[PDB]
Amino acid sequence: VVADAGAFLRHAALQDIGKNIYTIREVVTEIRDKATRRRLAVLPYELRFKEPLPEYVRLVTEFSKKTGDYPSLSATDIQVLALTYQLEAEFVGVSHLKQEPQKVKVSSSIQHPETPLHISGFHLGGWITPSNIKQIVGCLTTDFAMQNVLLQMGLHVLAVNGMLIREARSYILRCHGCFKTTSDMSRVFCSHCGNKTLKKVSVTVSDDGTLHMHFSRNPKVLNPRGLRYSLPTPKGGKYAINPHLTEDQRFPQLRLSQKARQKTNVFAPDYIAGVSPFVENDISSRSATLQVRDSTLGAGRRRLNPNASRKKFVKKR
Amino acid sequence: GRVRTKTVKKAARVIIEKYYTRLGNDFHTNKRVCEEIAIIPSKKLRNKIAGYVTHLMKRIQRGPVRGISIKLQEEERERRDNYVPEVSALDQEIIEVDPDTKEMLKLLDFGSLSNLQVTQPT
Amino acid sequence: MQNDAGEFVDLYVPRKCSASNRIIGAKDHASIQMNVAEVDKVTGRFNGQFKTYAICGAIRRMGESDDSILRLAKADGIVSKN
Amino acid sequence: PVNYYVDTAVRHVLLRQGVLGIKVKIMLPWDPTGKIGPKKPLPDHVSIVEPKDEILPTTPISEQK
Amino acid sequence: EWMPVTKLGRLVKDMKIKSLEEIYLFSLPIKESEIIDFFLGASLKDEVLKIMPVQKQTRAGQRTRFKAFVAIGDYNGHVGLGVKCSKEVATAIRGAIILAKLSIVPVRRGYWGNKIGKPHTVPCKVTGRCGSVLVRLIPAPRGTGIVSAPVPKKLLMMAGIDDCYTSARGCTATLGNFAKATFDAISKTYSYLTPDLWKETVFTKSPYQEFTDHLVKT
Amino acid sequence: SGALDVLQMKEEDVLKFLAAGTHLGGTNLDFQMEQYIYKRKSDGIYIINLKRTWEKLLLAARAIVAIENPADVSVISSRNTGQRAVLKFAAATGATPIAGRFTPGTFTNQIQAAFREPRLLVVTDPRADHQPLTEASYVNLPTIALCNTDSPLRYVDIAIPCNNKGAHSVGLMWWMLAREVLRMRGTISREHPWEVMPDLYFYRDPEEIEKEEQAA
RNA sequence: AGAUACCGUCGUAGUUCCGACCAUAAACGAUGCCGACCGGCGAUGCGGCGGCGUUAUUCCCAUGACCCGCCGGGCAGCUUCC
Ligand SMILES: [Zn+2]
Repeated sequence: VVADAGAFLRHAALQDIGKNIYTIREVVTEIRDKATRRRLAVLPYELRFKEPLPEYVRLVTEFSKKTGDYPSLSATDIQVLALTYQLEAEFVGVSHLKQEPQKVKVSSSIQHPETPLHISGFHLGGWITPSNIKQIVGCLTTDFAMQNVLLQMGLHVLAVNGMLIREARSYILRCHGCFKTTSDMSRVFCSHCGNKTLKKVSVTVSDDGTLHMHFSRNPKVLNPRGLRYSLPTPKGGKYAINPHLTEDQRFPQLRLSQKARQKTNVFAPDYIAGVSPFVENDISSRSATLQVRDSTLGAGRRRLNPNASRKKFVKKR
Repeated sequence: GRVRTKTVKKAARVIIEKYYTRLGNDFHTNKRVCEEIAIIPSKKLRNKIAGYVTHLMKRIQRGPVRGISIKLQEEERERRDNYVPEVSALDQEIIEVDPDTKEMLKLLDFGSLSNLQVTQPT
Repeated sequence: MQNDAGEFVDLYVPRKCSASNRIIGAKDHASIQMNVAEVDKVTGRFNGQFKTYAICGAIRRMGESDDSILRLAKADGIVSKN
Repeated sequence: PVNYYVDTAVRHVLLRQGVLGIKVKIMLPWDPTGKIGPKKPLPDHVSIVEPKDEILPTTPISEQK
Repeated sequence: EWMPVTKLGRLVKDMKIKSLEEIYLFSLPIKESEIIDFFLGASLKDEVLKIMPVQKQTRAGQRTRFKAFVAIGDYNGHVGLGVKCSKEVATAIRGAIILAKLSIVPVRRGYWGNKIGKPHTVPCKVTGRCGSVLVRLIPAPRGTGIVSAPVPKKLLMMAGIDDCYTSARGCTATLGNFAKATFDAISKTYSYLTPDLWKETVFTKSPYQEFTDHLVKT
Repeated sequence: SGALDVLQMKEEDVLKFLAAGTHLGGTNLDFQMEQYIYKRKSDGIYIINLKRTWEKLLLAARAIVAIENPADVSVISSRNTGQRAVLKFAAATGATPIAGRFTPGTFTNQIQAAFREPRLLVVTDPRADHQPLTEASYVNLPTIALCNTDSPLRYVDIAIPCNNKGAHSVGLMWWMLAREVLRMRGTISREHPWEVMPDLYFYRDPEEIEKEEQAA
């Protein structure tokens, strides 16, 4: 019953049924949420601190590149899966394991990648019915890069859901250029070839590790259309904005002012005294005069192709 | 508040650069070696210098900070830069290759390479 | 250049561009003198010989000094055909 | 160190239309007084000893005089 | 005693760059004014073309500073032009003297009619431009002198141009524009291909590529 | 390439460019680079003619050779993908590298202690470090730029059509550049493949140090 | 403080159609017309040319609808030390 930082981030206080609870000292000190340290204050006296052996760690990393997750995992995420390996070699039959499991078995569909495959309020009924937010030996990990490596060994684990795992539904990113799948959903640029040729790939992993992956065979994604356009001169200075080609070229430090970057925490009832019922807009600083915006704001205009019919009075960033 | 100064900062880094080997993590031994080399004015200044040297030694013992250029730490760095693993990632068996990449080397008379894999075109 | 008696009445002979044959001016600083080295045809080591080229700045402004040097070494056999 | 580096001199020179008055300040250098400057250097200046080059031994040779 | 900060100045100082001409041949920039003092030396004269007062519109009024248009020239070989704006009028002059030595073009001299003796006039009819100031040099017969405004006559005299026909157009009253444009036009005499210059250019070893053995030394 | 089979692209080396994916080009292609391409395919990945890429490496592998003092070469990465290549390039070269931030005015401002006067410049990127390109436009410096499909050839002198968006894509270019210029100068010759492994010139990515110290 | 003005309620001529007048506009790209030459890059409108594919219930060719490329003339962009 190996404990993970995501189990305390969702606060899965389940030290009651699984009683062989071992964990890493590092993955609880790296958590920056204070309610997890509040969880660390009282309950975890039933678990035990333990590290895995360097013989065990390297054998985890062998089929980790063979399941294509070794750059997708963190460094502390490596040792937790090797911490399960000593527990499985100790308690459970090693004779029921496998490694180098299985091929891709591409299930090409005519389903668009951005379709709401099992997003909860989305329906094609399925309501919310306000009980189901909490209804949305082993381990308790909510990271799929952690969950992928487990079930390919054939290691049934559980979650905050007390039942065991059988279905693993998530999304990965395959490079359309160099055919390299990463389990990370956050990055938008590739890890092997470095282009923006990552595309959304849905997976479905069973407990045995039946990797079958819906590669979306649909030419709206397989498209060269909005992909060629001339770029301005490379500009160097304090306020230059080069159009975000690589994942790490040195942008100049452009930041929002902290009186503009913060929104309203309008939930909090310590709220009445003073100013207007909204956040004050920043009209004073030179963060506002240089028109510095959020990197998340305006992302729909990035998806618009450059050579199009923009209205004759717009200018973006 | 209590912010250090260029006279504190820029002069302490020179002691790191030239005489790192005699330095240590003490305030009170960095300070006693500071007067051996730095021809200083008054003692408040050399105390702030020695404190920034001690803080900077603490910062170094994690990893190299930007301000330093050490004759001893960079040879240590090059002998930690030379991480030479067993198998480099350019000696591999199977590398999946698009069919439009395949036709190039058949025309550029390298179609005899067998490490490739033409995949199902998506 | 040469007077009636034939003395060379000039200070220096300004070099010409090796691409577009224009005079490289004396205060021209995007100008290039690229001393490209020669190989052995057998060993692949250094000959002792080297072919000096020259690119004027307005060519270098246009992004076209790449192909220019590229076809100049085509012209000297330093670039193989295709 | 304004009180032992600069030298203030103030005068009253006369002309037909009135008085001009001049001011001359001479900030003295270092290198103690051979008529030139003070003993004590600048209290901002931090002179560090030049990097003294030392011989590195490899083999334990005991040079016994 | 002068201690250079460039690879150029060392080879100038240490008898490795023979003349001024090899710097012009490979079009190397000169960043040290003492190199000009090395070759020209005595054979170099300077002129103030104007001192004008200018004013910075400060938040508390104005404050007075001075521009200094200094044209220098090797009589028979070379010209230059420097424009320094300082607060002190003696400072602005000696700034622009250095600044003109950093701006030494050579000039090409030709013949009007037949080529007897030494050249005296412009080789062809070159032009120059600086900000609505057209300035046109024109070749002229031997002994006609410079037929110009007083301002380009300075640069043409200090070049060694004995005689020329000048024509100008624009707001020539603005001195800096009108003095750079005639400095522009005399700069272009060596930047003009004439049929004498069709001999293919044997690229000699640049002193960087030649005397780099002495540059590893110091 | 000088049409030598001694200098021809050998059969092992084609694998590495395929391995890292330098043949995979960018999404944009410069028309000045459109000479060097092999073909457009579907989804805008302009596959680069690698034999043409190989021919441009060798001209750069002749350009650096003629300089007597190997210290007279500046080698620059402005970003954090070609840091470790450029540093240990000059360790195997004798070049004079610049890693990380290029100080604006390194080549112009003759007062600086950082002021160096090289005779030849090699750039990792004509878009990331474009600042030492315009610096090289003033001091009469020839220029080599590891040009992607989207790479403006402005103020370049010779240019190499590879990919450089990828981490390993960059490091193999510098390793194999250094692999030829040394065998051009007179170290161990064409027979032995070189003792330095190209994983040394890959970018470190120090999240992988904690992924390599915890296993090896 | 001042209002015959910034306001509102009605409201003629007019705004509408037909037949004649009338010929001015910040009638603007504040940029004559025809022709040649001079950097790129995609998007779009019309016509044509070529083509693996998917749907019109497939299929038989049609023909549309999309998709990739090319040519020509357009309204427009964007780019760039021409
Ligand atoms: Zn990729």
